[PDB]
Amino acid sequence: GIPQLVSNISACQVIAEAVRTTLGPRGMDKLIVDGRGKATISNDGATILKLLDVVHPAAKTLVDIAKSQDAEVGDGTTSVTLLAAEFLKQVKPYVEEGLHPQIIIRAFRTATQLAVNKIKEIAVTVKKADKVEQRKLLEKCAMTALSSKLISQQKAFFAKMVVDAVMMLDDLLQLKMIGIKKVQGGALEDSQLVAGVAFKKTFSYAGFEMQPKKYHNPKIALLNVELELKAEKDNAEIRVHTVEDYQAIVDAEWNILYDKLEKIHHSGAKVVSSKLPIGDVATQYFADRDMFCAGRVPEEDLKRTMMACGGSIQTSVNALSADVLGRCQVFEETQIGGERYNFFTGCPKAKTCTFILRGGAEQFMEETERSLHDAIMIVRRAIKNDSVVAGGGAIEMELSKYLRDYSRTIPGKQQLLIGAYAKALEIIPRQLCDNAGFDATNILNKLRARHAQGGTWYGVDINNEDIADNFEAFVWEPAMVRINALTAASEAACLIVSVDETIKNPR
Amino acid sequence: KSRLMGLEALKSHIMAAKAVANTMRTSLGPNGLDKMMVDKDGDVTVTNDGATILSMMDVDHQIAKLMVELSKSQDDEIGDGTTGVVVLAGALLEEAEQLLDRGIHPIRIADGYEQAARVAIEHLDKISDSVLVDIKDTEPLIQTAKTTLGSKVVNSCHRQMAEIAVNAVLTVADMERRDVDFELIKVEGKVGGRLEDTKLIKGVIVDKDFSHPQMPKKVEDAKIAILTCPFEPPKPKTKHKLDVTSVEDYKALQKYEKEKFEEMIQQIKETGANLAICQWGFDDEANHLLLQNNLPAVRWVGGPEIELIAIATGGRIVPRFSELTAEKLGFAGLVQEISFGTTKDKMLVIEQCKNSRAVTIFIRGGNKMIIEEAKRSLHDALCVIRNLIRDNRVVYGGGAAEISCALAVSQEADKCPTLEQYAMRAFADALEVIPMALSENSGMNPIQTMTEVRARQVKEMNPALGIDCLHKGTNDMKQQHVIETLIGKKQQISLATQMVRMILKIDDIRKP
Amino acid sequence: YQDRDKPAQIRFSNISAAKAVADAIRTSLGPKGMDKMIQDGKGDVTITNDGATILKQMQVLHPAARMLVELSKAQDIEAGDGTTSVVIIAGSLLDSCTKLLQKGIHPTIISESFQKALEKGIEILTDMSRPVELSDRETLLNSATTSLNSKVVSQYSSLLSPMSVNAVMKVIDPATATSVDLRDIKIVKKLGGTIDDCELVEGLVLTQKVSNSGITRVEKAKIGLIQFCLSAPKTDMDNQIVVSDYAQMDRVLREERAYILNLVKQIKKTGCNVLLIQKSILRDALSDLALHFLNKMKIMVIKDIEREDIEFICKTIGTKPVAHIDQFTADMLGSAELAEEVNLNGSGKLLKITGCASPGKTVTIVVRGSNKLVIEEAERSIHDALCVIRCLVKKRALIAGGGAPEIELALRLTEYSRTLSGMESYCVRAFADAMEVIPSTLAENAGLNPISTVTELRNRHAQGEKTAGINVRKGGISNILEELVVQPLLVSVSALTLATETVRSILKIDDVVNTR
Repeated sequence: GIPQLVSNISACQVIAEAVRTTLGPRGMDKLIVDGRGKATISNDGATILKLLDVVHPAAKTLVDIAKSQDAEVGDGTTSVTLLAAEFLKQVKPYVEEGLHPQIIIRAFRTATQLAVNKIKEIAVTVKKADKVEQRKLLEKCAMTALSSKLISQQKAFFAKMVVDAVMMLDDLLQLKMIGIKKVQGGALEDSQLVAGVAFKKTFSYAGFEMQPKKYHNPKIALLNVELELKAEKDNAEIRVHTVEDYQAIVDAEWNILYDKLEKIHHSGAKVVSSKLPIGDVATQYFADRDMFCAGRVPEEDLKRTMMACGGSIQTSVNALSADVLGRCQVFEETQIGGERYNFFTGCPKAKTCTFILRGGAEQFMEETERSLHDAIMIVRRAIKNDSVVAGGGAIEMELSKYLRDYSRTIPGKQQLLIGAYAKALEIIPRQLCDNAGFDATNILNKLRARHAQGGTWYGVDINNEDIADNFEAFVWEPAMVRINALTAASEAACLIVSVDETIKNPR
Repeated sequence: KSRLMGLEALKSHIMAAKAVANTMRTSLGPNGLDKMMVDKDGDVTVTNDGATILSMMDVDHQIAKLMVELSKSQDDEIGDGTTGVVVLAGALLEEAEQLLDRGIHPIRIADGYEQAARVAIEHLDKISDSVLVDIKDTEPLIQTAKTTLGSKVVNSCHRQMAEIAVNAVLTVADMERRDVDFELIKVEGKVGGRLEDTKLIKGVIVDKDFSHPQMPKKVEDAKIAILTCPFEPPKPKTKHKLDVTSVEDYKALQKYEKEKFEEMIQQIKETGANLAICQWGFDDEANHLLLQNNLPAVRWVGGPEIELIAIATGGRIVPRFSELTAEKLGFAGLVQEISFGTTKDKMLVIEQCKNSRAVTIFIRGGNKMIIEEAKRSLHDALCVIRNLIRDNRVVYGGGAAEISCALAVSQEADKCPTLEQYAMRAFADALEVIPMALSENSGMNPIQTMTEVRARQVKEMNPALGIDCLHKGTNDMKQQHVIETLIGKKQQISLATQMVRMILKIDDIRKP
Repeated sequence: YQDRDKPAQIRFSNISAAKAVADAIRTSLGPKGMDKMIQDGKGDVTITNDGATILKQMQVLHPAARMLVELSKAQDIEAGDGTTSVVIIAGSLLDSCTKLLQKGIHPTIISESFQKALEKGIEILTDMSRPVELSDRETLLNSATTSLNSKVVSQYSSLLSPMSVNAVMKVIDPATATSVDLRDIKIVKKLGGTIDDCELVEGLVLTQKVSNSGITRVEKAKIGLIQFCLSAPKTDMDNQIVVSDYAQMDRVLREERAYILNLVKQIKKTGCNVLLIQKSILRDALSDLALHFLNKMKIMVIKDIEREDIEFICKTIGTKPVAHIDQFTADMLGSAELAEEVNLNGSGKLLKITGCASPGKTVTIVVRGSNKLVIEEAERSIHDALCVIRCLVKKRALIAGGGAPEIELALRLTEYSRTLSGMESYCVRAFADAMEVIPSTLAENAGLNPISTVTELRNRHAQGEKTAGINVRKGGISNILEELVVQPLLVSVSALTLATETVRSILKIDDVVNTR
């Protein structure tokens, strides 16, 4: 009855406590080690709960809600977790005071719809506001994500690369399609942008002075054959006593590799790619017939090529034909930092691309790897929904005044419950104050009073310890995704408060 | 499962790292106390290497495991000052423990250390000094690295190894490019010889000899045939396992030999090949026929070693005798043999007779552990020459620049009105612990020795002076010519701060 | 190191013992500081914010911590203000010395480095301070009343403040005499009236009465202090009075008057017309028979005077004590132009004896009032304001309040350590970091963040001056020179002198052993 609910209030808070310091771009990291002893360190809240594997029953309720927030959005699942826990925290003293739990479900269901009516009424459409080209607006919203970082001096260069990566793709946008490579050496402004698929190309075997790097419409072959001479896959050794038999044995070792190689020429492959390495003996046969050979391709890069060229990856060589051979328009090789890089540009299905960073350290590319995933989604959700609201916990402060002022006119038990729903929304900006090292006392006390004075978009400035209009600063977040999160948190809490007794089959 | 939050979680991680700090606080510098390490096989090694300590330190605490990954990239990035990053990484948390009691969040300390690290890097570029500016020579380049090899067992021939290190780096990389590739230098070893018998080959070298002692000791022809079997009655590659059926088949194999010893040897001249590097050795009848035609060869060459010959020579492997041709022949300037007096080595020394992009430093020595100390001292010496060509500007090592970085940071603290100023003051006092430990390892007062230099850089003169760690004449190590690289002095304060920010951003560790 | 003999472990017990006393009173710093509870074993509970009463009610036992109690008692006579700040400075220095002892530094080397820091510290405060005109009573009036406005009695601070300036000015010359003694300032109080009536009497005012003397007024009186009691014969050894009949009983009643009148007549020869009797409850200080004979010789009866007031009267008219009548002479007399009792409605039974006309510089401020706390709390404001006026006589310089000079001390001493050699650098840098607790403590007490207030004020001093400080009135960083909240320099000088030397004293202790 009553005590089983209090056990579920605290059983969910420890889950929120596991990802409490991850809210915001500048959140804290954790260290979760699996059974094999592998180290996994990430600030993403969804990845923490995936590996914890909490066996508690009331804890798995929020895990199922977070997975739905990740499947649809892929970001912001922590905000669903901390808010779902705070709805249980503020109602904790009211549960033990004799109030029924079902009455609370009517309050959250009442305040949740009241938030959607206020969010849609306050969100502002931004398509061509202020007479500005959208390339500048997408650059303005993107550069603010890169400020206060190691690349703050040359952020304008990197800010222009993201708008070029999205416009090169079709109307369907996807964050996984745009791959990011890391290459150590060089300055920050020397970072290149590839519209097609590319790989590191660690192939350093023979095949020099031939294998032209230009092609009109080459047939990209995707194989998994190790064409090395002394390969672990192809070999021939027959132990006998006859001497004349050994000449046929050494000839059979070269025929296994060579007979399989003739299938590559008869199939029509112009640019032959293979995951396993290719020996210097096989590269010469490609060089004699004027064929391009480049192996040591990762398996992940070929999956981006399979979506780009439109072919298929075959393990066997006998099945190589025109069915799996893709096509492209511009296939050329570059010299980024002196290292070789092959890439296919202008494919029919060019839905993916590649982006190579540069710098004199391995860690400067790590922080850049994280910031780019945040700038792409802003451009992805800005064109998807022109009606958006201010970021930095600004939308959470609007509902605190509206729902509270609305609760002051709703007599009955729904008052303190919808009123407590207002104070429960203060957990989002309070964590941005703590997860950034700022004083949450001065900010929330100065931020909440700004709205009564006339504030409507003021929020927590993650850069400086002060308040700022996040809408004017182009720190925007979607209005509908905020509604999908509040509806997810309200459904997450209402399922817990709806439970009053735990039943377990004895096993 | 583990669960710990709040300040007690931060302080538990500080002491978890301080345990490794005080462990490596004594093996710092030339007077660093050695460390006895017991391997899993029962062996016992003694050394003061910073990279070897963390490799064998099997500490189960997860905070200590982060410091092991710090040493991975630091070997190729710095190499020499491996012990200096941990004392600095540990000293920062020791003073930061005072900041956590003051009521500061760890991330603001992570921000303040990155703020002070820039005040340190910019100060290092001010006091640097070019050496090889627009001068292509090895006279000042060999002498600078000659002093760095004194803290190892190669002190008896530290002058010989310094010339080999400079001749090898200048080969695989050009001074005009300022891009020194260390992957083009391979390090081998062999039990026997001395430190002075270390050779430098611009090409490939293996511990293999020719198939007959009367072969030509000099092969000036660019004809190297890489085969998988020798020019004789062939045999398999893994195991022969000979078994005759009966006496009738026994006399027939002798007839097979007379045809094959005549068929394969004459085939070497038709393709213009002279040197036939093969996998297995030759028979006594094969070597007698090659002496008539002056055709060298090598016996019992390994599998993966033959692949390396084709990389330096650019040739191809000829797996069968049917496709013998001139295209699959190797390229080289001169292939010779080097016999070290009475020690019957007879090595295969392949060279290109020009400035190639592939060198091999074959270290010798009468003991395996002595050569083990020359490998790390040579590999650390490559990092000295790597940064010098990439940055001729260098600063004074031996604890000279660490005090200079503490003053510029303390001088810049009064002009930084923010909560990170306490971190700037703590980052200043933490930089002084690297030289303060050298004063303790030298057996002197760590406090009396530290402040006497700080007054010299202010009251006596503005340039920076070093601490007399090796019990030399006096301070001002510039006179002693003890100078480390500038990229290392910047990378030491970078990876050390970057590791502290990685720890301060962690507040809980959980494992099932 | 092996270190079998552990005298350094004895020093940590001396640090942690003294560290606990400072940490206890750490939160009661400043006007906005927290209050502390003091419960007696009998159950008497009282809560107050006075920094001096907290330590006296601790009953300290450890020897290292017992020195901090006398340290506060030293600041009372020298400075008389800021007693709470002295123990935090001393307590914080030991916390920093523990970091130095862990590095392997001897205590004596730390002690000598602090002397160079103390000497350099006084000059940092002396040059930056604001010299003032000591002869200008207006400057002493403004700085004295503004300090009381933040105290308990702030409505009467505008009236009691000039009483201290005119009283100090009456006994101390303007900018000529540097020695100032507060023992020449008597503050008498009685029931009835208000604080608004303040009578600055140049003579002496006693809380006694003239009864049963029927004179009550002596013109041209020669006041002579006699400690000997005039009563019947009282011999400690075994004695007995010879009484034969009822007539012999009458002989003793008459002869007892002969023993008294012979001593009374001995005094009148020297012209002594007023007497003073020390307070003594052990035996008869004065008999009923002596009250009448002194009326025949016209001498006023004055008794029940505590020893603390005799020193005030000794310097008022130049009197001396006489322990025996046979040694009484005209040399140990005084001088008085007029002597009588002035019993007003609110002034109470007060013996107004004016007209010293002798070597002495003494005054008396008569403060009336109805309630106890009205007259009691007003007396503290006089002593609290007298000390600041006394502090400015020795040190004619003013400095900002709210921990402003402490940050200027820590900012410049950090750069001073950069120009030193030996083990003086870390000791001076540790001496400066220990001073950052006073502003961080006031920052916490004012509701602000402890570190953000002191961190930004250091840069405000590096770029500007020490004018910026912590304002407890408005609760934030503000130009305190605009707030007009000042404090004398001698409070900070003595707070740094007595505190650092006590730290050096404890650092000179390697072991303690109990004797018998």
